[PDB]
Amino acid sequence: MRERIREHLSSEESVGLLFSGCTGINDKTLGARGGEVIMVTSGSGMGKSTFVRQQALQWGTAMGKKVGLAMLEESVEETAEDLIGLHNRVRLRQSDSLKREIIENGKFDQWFDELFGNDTFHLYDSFAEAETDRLLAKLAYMRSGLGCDVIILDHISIRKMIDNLMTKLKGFAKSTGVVLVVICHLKTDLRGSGALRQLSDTIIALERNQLVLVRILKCRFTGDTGIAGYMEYNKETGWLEPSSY
Amino acid sequence: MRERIREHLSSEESVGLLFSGCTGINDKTLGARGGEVIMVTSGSGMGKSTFVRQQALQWGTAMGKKVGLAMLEESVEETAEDLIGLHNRVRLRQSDSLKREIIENGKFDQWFDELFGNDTFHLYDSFAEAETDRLLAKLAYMRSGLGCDVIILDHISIRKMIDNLMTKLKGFAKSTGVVLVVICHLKTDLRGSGALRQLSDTIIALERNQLVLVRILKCRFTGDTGIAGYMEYNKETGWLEPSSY
Amino acid sequence: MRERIREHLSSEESVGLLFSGCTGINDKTLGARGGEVIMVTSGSGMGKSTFVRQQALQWGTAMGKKVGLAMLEESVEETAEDLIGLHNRVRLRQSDSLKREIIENGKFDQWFDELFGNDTFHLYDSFAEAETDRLLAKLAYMRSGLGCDVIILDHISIRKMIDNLMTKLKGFAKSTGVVLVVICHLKTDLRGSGALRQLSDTIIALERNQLVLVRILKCRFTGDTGIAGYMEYNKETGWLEPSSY
Amino acid sequence: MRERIREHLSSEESVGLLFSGCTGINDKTLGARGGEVIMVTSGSGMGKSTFVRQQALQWGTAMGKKVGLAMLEESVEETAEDLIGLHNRVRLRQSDSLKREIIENGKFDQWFDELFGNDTFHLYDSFAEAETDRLLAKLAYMRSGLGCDVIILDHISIRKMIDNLMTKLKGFAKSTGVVLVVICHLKTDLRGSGALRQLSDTIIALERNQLVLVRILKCRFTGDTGIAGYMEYNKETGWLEPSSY
Amino acid sequence: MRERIREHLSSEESVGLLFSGCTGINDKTLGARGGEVIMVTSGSGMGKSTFVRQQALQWGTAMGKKVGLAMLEESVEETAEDLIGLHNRVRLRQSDSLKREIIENGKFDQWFDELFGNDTFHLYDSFAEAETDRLLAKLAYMRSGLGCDVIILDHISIRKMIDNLMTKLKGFAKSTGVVLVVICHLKTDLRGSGALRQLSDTIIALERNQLVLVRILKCRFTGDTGIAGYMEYNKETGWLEPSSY
Amino acid sequence: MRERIREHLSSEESVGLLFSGCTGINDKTLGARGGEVIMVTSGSGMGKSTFVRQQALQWGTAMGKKVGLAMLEESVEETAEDLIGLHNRVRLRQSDSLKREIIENGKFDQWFDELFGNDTFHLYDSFAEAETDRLLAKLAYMRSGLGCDVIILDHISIRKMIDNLMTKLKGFAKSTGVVLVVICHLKTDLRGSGALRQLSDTIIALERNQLVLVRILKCRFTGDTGIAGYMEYNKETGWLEPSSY
Ligand SMILES: Cc1cn([C@H]2C[C@H](O)[C@@H](COP(=O)(O)OP(=O)(O)OP(=O)(O)O)O2)c(=O)[nH]c1=O
Ligand SMILES: Cc1cn([C@H]2C[C@H](O)[C@@H](COP(=O)(O)OP(=O)(O)OP(=O)(O)O)O2)c(=O)[nH]c1=O
Ligand SMILES: Cc1cn([C@H]2C[C@H](O)[C@@H](COP(=O)(O)OP(=O)(O)OP(=O)(O)O)O2)c(=O)[nH]c1=O
Ligand SMILES: Cc1cn([C@H]2C[C@H](O)[C@@H](COP(=O)(O)OP(=O)(O)OP(=O)(O)O)O2)c(=O)[nH]c1=O
Ligand SMILES: Cc1cn([C@H]2C[C@H](O)[C@@H](COP(=O)(O)OP(=O)(O)OP(=O)(O)O)O2)c(=O)[nH]c1=O
Ligand SMILES: Cc1cn([C@H]2C[C@H](O)[C@@H](COP(=O)(O)OP(=O)(O)OP(=O)(O)O)O2)c(=O)[nH]c1=O
Repeated sequence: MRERIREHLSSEESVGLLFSGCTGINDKTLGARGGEVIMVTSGSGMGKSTFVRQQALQWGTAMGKKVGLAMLEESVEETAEDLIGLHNRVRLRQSDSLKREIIENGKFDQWFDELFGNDTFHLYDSFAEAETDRLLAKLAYMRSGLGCDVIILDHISIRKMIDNLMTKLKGFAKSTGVVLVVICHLKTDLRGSGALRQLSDTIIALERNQLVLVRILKCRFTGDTGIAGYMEYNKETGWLEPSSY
Repeated sequence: MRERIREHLSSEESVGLLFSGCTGINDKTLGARGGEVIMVTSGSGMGKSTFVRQQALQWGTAMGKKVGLAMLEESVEETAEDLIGLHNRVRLRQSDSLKREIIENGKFDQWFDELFGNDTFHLYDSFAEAETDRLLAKLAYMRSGLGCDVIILDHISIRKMIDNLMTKLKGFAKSTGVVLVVICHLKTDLRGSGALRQLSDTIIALERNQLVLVRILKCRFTGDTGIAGYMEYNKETGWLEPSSY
Repeated sequence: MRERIREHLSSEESVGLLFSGCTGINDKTLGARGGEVIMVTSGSGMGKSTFVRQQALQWGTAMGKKVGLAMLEESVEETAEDLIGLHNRVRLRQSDSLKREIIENGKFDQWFDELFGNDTFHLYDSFAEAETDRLLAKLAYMRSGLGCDVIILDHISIRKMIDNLMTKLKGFAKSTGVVLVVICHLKTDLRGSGALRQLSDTIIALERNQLVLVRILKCRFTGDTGIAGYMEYNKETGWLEPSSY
Repeated sequence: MRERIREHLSSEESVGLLFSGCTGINDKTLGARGGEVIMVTSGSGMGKSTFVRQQALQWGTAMGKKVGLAMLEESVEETAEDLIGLHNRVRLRQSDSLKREIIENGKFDQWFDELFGNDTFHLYDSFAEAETDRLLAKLAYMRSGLGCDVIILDHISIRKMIDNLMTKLKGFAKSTGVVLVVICHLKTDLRGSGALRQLSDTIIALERNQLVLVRILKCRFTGDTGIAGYMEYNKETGWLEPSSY
Repeated sequence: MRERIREHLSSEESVGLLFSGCTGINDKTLGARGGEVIMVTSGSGMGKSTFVRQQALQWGTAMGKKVGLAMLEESVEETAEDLIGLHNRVRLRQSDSLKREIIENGKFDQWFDELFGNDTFHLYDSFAEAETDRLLAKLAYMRSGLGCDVIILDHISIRKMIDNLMTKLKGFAKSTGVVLVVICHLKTDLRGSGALRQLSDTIIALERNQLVLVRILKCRFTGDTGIAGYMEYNKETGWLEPSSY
Repeated sequence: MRERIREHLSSEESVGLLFSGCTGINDKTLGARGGEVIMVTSGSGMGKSTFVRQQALQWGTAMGKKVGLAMLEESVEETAEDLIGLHNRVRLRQSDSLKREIIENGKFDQWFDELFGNDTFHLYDSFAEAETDRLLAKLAYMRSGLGCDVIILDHISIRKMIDNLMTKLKGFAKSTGVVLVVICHLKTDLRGSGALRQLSDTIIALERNQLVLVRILKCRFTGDTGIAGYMEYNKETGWLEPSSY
């Protein structure tokens, strides 16, 4: 047992992929570990995607990880546009001028390669179809075929479709060891559903004004729950910034 | 993806129909885009119609757009009287004298043609009936038949009638691409209802003394919320003017 | 529409029954129109009845209108005594001498006929009962049977009794087209209640020393709010006079 | 109505019990009428009791009225001593000599009968208890049993005790028609309380040096407010005298 | 009978193994007696294992008892890691640093012997198989072969598998006299099942925030039910502490 | 018939052995009559034995009756321990201290004689065997040989064993005239079985929290059914007390 415990002790990965922008989030969660399902939820337009996109950007950019992004709702161009702006600390969607200037400028192309030139980000859309298996098959490919370290499922809104999917999702993450982050629409802990709350390893909720409050609704590994801290959205750069609240 | 993003970038219309009279409204919203539902709300007699009528006037007059106006509460003559006065910076309803003077003067007729002579404004009333489909059918006609760029629904007060209508309205706007502005009576964000808040793309609220404060309660496209600025109602011209508050 | 607007323009009555004694009141309200409910409120003993009685006197006396007066609190003799004095610029209630002198003098009778001789004023009391319908039935009779142009309800103090009554009152005024002035006891805009503020077309508030300030809390038709002006109560004649404040 | 108004006119009592010592008080109030509650207030030691006692003396002495005096704070002997001195234009309480001289002199007894010999004054004390009903029952007896025309409640200082009492007091005065004068301690109009200000028909306030200023804070019947005049306290006779201020 | 009762009285063990960390738990239960089945239940991640592990630690450490721990879900290394940390008031699983530091430090080995050096704790895993008898045979061995005073079954979630097992478990405890604590997952009293509630001698439920509330759902021996008290989880030491709620 | 009815009237015993601790139980049942079978049922650990033991104590102690107690489940020492504690308003089983203190104290012996010194209570156990006749023979002996007035059968849980036994029990009670109280385990009226419900003359059910509610499910003699009242268990004395629910 002794030797058995020892190697067990020296082989265990407690700290996963560290989160960014929110001082305290890593304290209460110790980052994202492989095989876990992170659920990021909140009200519509409350900043779910931004937050996740930001994590994706850092992970694939600074942590040198391969990030797959599966979009159920929006298109790849939309997602790409968002990452490019984010990466360049500008909001392409808000500036008809910038979009136009950047294309003739040659900065678009320069920006495109400086981000997707490498084999780091894998964006997939067209899952418009309500079939889970079709979805799991693509996810499994992103993992195995493209070697994605992290897979972001954007998004899901609260039957078996969700129940069974959540159970399939959790199964896929646990067996492969990839980090699966799922974005779910909440229209508190109960605000979700059975499997949603149950299968998810860590649940993060963003709250706003009615500055974003980052609440850790659940973290199996750590058990440390409560509010991790606050973030301040930069309307000019589109980045969620750490706050002094 | 590259070419896919590029054309996507160069084909996207971020800035819609610009609003008028309130310095800052366009900052936080970037105007009214086609396919979106703009909700303008506030207390009764707080200036909702005036504000909307003003936007209508400029859109159809200066922006060279076709504006359809569907009145649920008041008559076409009433609406026409309002636009004519507005257009002529006078308040016809307040002056028994002006009304009388303008008719024999010949200015009425001159005013009438100089405004409705063209095929720009389309006023429709008699929707007194509480039937949605009867209403949607007329709206669809204003869009297709009369080629209206903007449709103003005046008005609605806070069931399914509103819920289902809001969902029908939003469906009609999104599929056709017309700009649908709806005026709703509020007797804050919650001050409305589910679909009311949910389906509406941009929600504008006017506040007064208890000078009008223009608050942007919600803007999906931009996410930029808060107070856009102030306006000053001209009791002599009936126009809401930009303020130096 | 053109012809439709025209006749609409030449048929609309913007200026109603003009008020008296307060320079500016007509500016911000354009008088009292038929079908509207005018609410006159203020603190107890602040001059509500006097003000209304004065308007009644002029309307029925100079404007050649038929005025019905329904008193909930006081008796007809009391009301008559007040009008007679007012009409004769003397305060009967304050002078035991005058009352006595006028009766033997023969001036009482001369005063009585010179005021009520004609079919212009209709005073009704004994509504001591808290039943609305009993009240509405009498009002409707004053309108139809006695052809009253203006009906003054004196008085009401701030449930459904008031809520439902206000809604019944407003219904009666709107459908008949009579001018209904209601006197309400306030123990600002909120100082009242839902229907009270809501159904009332124009709300006038009198303010005193803690010379009477005439504040226009609300005017649907005009929207012109604020203080209309000042009046000076004549302790010798009992008349509220226009001031030079 | 005519005959109805006439008799109404010839039966109405405008002028009540006239006040004394202050030239102008009767002008702005027309005296004390039966069924009304007169409130006399001011700072402690400002001359409230003296003023009231003086009115009592004249009413019961010259006006040939029956005056009941209910003392909550002091004793009957104290009150009697005060009236006797007042009546004899001397201050018994200030002169150990006079008190002693008057008793052996035989003037005490002569003074006692010449004042209380008759059935005009009714002094009652021992209401030390904070029970209203116990108090109302005594008051009602003074009215009915002893036929008191005027009842003076001395005193009250500013809950429901006061609120409910004021409402009970006003009820008792209105239904019986007695004149009820209440002395209240003020530690302006607001200086009192709800019912205090509300139920009281006439409110008199005495002001001094920081010669007594007599201010009429409120008079329902007349509406005539403001300062009625000035009085000059005679430190030798204890009488408040009319002034030439 | 007398002598029969006497010795009966002087031979009966009312107070069993005292619990720790929760002031009041022993009051309502009088500890854990041999032959009884203690059921500790609550929601997943609510602190069941910690609580039980803590009791185990004290029993085997301070009470000088032999504690067998049978883990159905997790491994021995995991369990050992937990006890070692607990014993050393540190959370090994949360600190990649501590784990690493402790191994080279030599503190691991020192910690290992200072806890398992003796023959006090007996950890057994690999019961992954759903066979009861295979399970009962191991338990019986832990009792007889290893002389375990207390056996902790971790864990069971709510057929006959549970029904029959619960009946086998209770049979084993009653006949041997060992103290059997079973941890069951609850997804109130009914929240369990027939045998679960029936065979269990004492049922403890932990409740948290939607500080841990310790509720005694059932205690045959004592009958004393209700909430025993509160505990406060120390996120730094991993120990559940007694509270001042 | 007359004389026949008369003596019949004057010889009939309507009121039996009165129950204790529950205000109302005697109202709806009129006590326990000889020849009747009282069934006391409820959930396990719901207080059946306590309740019955209490009745036994009072009957044999205060009513001067001879009470036989036949225990099927537990031993005589256990039963004796319970009665002694009950009799001394202490819970011997819960206090290892008291048990020990009382024995050396000499209070045990004093307690033993002061309760069983006399020939009032007859406790019999060892009926562990499932034979009815063996059981009936002992019961018959307790009646005839020991002259027991009341016999308590503790206990029975819900075939013919119960059916035939219930029929034998009822036969024994009816023919001898003893009062037979039987305690049955219920795992409403139907909650039992044929003979159980049928042969039993009076059925009492205790209900608790999911303070004990005493429900009279059946009373042949009286027919008066429903809830008799409430009792409050004293965790310190072990006595069920009458409540103020
Ligand atoms: C957090 C935040 C978001 N936003 C904007 C950016 C986007 O245009 C918009 C939505 O942000 P998202 O990140 O898309 O929010 P969401 O993912 O919760 O929304 P949905 O229900 O649509 O999936 O709001 C702000 O303008 N300010 C802010 O502080
Ligand atoms: C904003 C404003 C309005 N108004 C007047 C103009 C109109 O006669 C009246 C109502 O303005 P509207 O524009 O009709 O206000 P609304 O649409 O919120 O009202 P409703 O509940 O009746 O639909 O108020 C002013 O007088 N001053 C002002 O500053
Ligand atoms: C305005 C005014 C009123 N008054 C007097 C006239 C009346 O006797 C008395 C009340 O005037 P009212 O016109 O009766 O005042 P009101 O209608 O607000 O009162 P209520 O609560 O009793 O219904 O006040 C003055 O003496 N001076 C003034 O300046
Ligand atoms: C008015 C006045 C009163 N006084 C004296 C007479 C009395 O001894 C004393 C109080 O007069 P009071 O009439 O008792 O005054 P008050 O009723 O307001 O007082 P309290 O709070 O005690 O009830 O003051 C003067 O000496 N000079 C004056 O000018
Ligand atoms: C009670 C408590 C537990 N925890 C953590 C410690 C662990 O990592 C995690 C689970 O505690 P456990 O003791 O494992 O809870 P459990 O046994 O009820 O759970 P399961 O369903 O998984 O068998 O929660 C806290 O972080 N804070 C607390 O206050
Ligand atoms: C009624 C009651 C019982 N008890 C306890 C006393 C005993 O130790 C235990 C059982 O009471 P019993 O009187 O034995 O209950 P029962 O006869 O229905 O049970 P069984 O199925 O075991 O035959 O419960 C309380 O602690 N509180 C109470 O309020």
